[PDB]
Amino acid sequence: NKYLVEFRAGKMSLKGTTVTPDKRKGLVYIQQTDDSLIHFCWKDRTSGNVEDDLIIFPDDCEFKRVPQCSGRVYVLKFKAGSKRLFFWMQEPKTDQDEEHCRKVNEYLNNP
Amino acid sequence: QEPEPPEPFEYI
Amino acid sequence: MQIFVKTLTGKTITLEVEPSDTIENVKAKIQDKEGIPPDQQRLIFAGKQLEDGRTLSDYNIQKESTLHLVLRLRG
Repeated sequence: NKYLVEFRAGKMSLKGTTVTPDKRKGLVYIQQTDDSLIHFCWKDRTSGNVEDDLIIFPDDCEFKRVPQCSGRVYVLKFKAGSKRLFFWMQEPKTDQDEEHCRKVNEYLNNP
Repeated sequence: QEPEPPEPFEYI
Repeated sequence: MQIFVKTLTGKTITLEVEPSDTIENVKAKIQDKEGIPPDQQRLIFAGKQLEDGRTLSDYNIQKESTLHLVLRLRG
């Protein structure tokens, strides 16, 4: 039931070629359900609403920093850029940003 | 304290 | 068009489908090859559990795509 990885982060939305932040306080986390499937999730830290809940298998996606912004923007990108989910880090310090990125990739692509 | 949102940006 | 279905055990199944086929129809095609009842099948693509009454086109599933097949029992 415990989250395999978690970190505060907000969402962003891409329209045309412009990516704009959602202002909400949020939490990205990875969790294994009782049926052993791996879920990548985002929840509103204020309301508690789980707004994104994706079931991920190895080689579906990669989590990578977005140099275009540094605003600490990361994107979850599905195979052939079919889907992109953008996030901005909300941890007060940057010291774990890269390790959070490594752990996301590890648990999604080698759980 | 918690960071403010980044400014919008272009993604090509 | 041709799509592929890959199981958790790594088995690969090839199907002939149309963009307008429903997810339930895809599960029927898997039954015709593998003998698995559709109500025991979970199909997942790009993070989403595919809903039985929606079409492949609804999910923008294109030729040569691979769907993930997870059965409901035995992990």
